[PDB]
Formats: sequence, structure tokens, C-alpha cells
Amino acid sequence: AQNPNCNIMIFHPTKEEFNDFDKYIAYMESQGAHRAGLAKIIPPKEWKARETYDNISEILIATPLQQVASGRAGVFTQYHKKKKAMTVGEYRHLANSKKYQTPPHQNFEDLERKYWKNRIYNSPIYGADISGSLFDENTKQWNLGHLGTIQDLLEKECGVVIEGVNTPYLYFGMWKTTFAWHTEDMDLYSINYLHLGEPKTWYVVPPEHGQRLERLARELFPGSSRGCGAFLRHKVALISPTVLKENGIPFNRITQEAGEFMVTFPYGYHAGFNHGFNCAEAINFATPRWIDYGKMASQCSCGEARVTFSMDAFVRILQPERYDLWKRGQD
Ligand SMILES: O=C(O)CNC(=O)C(=O)O
Ligand SMILES: [Mg+2]
Ligand code: NI
Ligand SMILES: [Zn+2]
Repeated sequence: AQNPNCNIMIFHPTKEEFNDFDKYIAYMESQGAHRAGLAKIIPPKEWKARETYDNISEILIATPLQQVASGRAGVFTQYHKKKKAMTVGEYRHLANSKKYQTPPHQNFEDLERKYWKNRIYNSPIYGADISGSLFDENTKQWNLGHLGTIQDLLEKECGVVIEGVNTPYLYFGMWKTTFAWHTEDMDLYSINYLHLGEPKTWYVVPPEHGQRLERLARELFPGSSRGCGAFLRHKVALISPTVLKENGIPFNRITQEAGEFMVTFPYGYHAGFNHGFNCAEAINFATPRWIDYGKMASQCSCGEARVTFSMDAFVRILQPERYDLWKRGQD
């Protein structure tokens, strides 16, 4: 078995190898990359996502989210308070203000220490989940707005035609902005490109050990666990690496820098934080290997998780027994 310790693997495709996206994902899996739950892909040196980022400031962040924490430094939840709209140029200025900017630090490890010590005492503002793309239309390789759609994959594998669309999302971050522990909708893959700015640190649990993380989360968030049998679908819970290590949960960590892709694999729990002002683009995708994970994915039916239009068909076809209850949660 390849990669039996479930380490995060880093790949350096050549420009020739960067042509066929599906083929390269299958290659990485042949080497055991999925066992970690997360992989880094450094694009060939010839490749670019677009010519410059000089003209992005007029993008609108319609609903910036202030991420307010509750709990203790290593075990907390966050809720999202909606803020008034602002442009990316306004948000960048905010991120660089004395109240919100990255503190002085020695290196990524020192910054990580400061994040876990101090996150809860601040409420950073995250320009998350913005439909759109920063890939130039002429970028033909690994253009996250030109991927094969999940609906087309389901149709190719299973023969059933379904409604729905699959488009990317932009994330504008600042120091301490945080993504809570989660897997993707329907335990899909994700791919994330860091277009510009400061780094993003990731934590990940191998898919084969995801239920260990879920059992710890039930213990640490006991009222949330009584409320919902899949409350990590709410995307609000944080658990630090120190707490994971104290409880024997297998995980790994890595820092993504501008110009790099990350892939999350089906049922790979992940969480993390931004180092400073940045912009990422991410989208879900599927492969034939996903189908079995989609059929087995947990679902929130308490009503809190509320997701896209396109998830309806995935539940209806892959999980017909669950469909009725899940849809009640959606409506
Ligand atoms: O970048 C973020 O805030 C969150 N991204 C992801 O969870 C992902 O790409 O799967
Ligand atoms: Mg603009
Ligand atoms: Ni994700
Ligand atoms: Zn729920």
C-alpha cells in the first residue's frame, strides 16, 4: 500500500503532466496521496493563473463575515456575523489596519503558536464564499472555472442525468480568518488555489481515521452533538493541534503559499487559518472513486447546514432513503 503513514504529499508536475487534470489526480492517488486527505500541487514554472492581480479591487464582498469565537483557546466554535458590503480594495485596507494585521513573528511556526494562543480573543472578517473566478479564460491548464462538472461525472458513472451546476468560489482572508473542521458536501473532493497574498495553514485527518475525529468532536461539543448527528456539517467547530495530539487523533499540517494548489480528498476532514490578506479560489469536483463516498456521506437534517441547489440531486440519486428527511432540513 502506497503512503501507509498517510503523509501529506507534494507534487511538482511538468507542463506536459499539467495538461490532463483527471489523469494527474489519478496519478497522485496511485502514489497514495489520498491517504493523507490533502495534497499540495506546485504548478510548473511556465504556468500562470492570469497575467496580473492589479485590477481586482473592485470585486464586491456583499456579505463579509465577522468570525466571533466562543469556548477555550484550543476548543471553540465560531459564528458568523454579517457585516455591511465592501469592495476587495476596502477589505484589503481593513486587513492591513493596525486592528487586523498580522503581528510580528519569526516564522510560520511562531505565527501558528500565536494563532492558537490568541485566536479566540479577536473577531477577524472573512470575505468567504463569493461566486466567481480569477482564472484568465485563456488559462487552459488547471483552470478551476473549466473543470468537468460533478453532474457530468455522476452521469458518466451511473447513467443518470441530473439538474445542477458546479461553479467556483472566491475567499478573501485576513490574519486569523478561520475555516472550521469539515469534509466537503457529499464528501466530494475540493481543489483550492491561493491566487495571491499571505499563506494559508491547513490541518487534515486521514480519511481512514475520520470517525476518530467525529468521536472526539462529540465529546468536546456535547450539546451540539445532541442537536445533530452530523454537526460538523455546520462548519463551526475548531479543535487545535495540541488537543488533537492529547487525544491521539491522527493528523497532519502544511502551509500553502501563493501560487500553489491544494486538493482535499473524499472524507478528508480539514481546518485552517489565513496568515494575512489573501485571496483563494476553490471548487468541488468528483472522480469515479468518489461515488462510494458520496453514497455513504453523512448528512445534517437539523436544518443548520443549509447548502446549494445542486446537492439535492446528489442526495436524491445516491442516498434515496435519506432524501425525505434531509430535504425537510433544507425546507
Ligand atoms: O479556504 C478556505 O477558507 C476554506 N477552503 C476549503 O475548505 C477547501 O478549499 O476545501
Ligand atoms: Mg475589480
Ligand atoms: Ni473544504
Ligand atoms: Zn445539523
